[PDB]
Amino acid sequence: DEYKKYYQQAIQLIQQLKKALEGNPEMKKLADKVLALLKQAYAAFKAGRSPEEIRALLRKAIEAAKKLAKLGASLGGFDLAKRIIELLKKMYELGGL
Repeated sequence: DEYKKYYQQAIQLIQQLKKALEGNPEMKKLADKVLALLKQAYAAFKAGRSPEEIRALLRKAIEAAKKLAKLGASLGGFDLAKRIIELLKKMYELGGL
């Protein structure tokens, strides 16, 4: 189950990243947004939706994670955000099943 593996890995990285964002509200909001879209994408995947629907949710997640990583380049958290982006892109490729 490739999608599940990357999903669970991304969930743990997001939760770990959130721990380091206590006084950074914009980053916290973006991390919460990435988490919400990641869950919606996995729900669409489990429900048998179109590759387009799954990838739209993952694309929105990737764009939010890129904004998070840019903030993390200045304030900390970049390496975790960068790995989250890479995991989202791996799930994006699997959406075409």
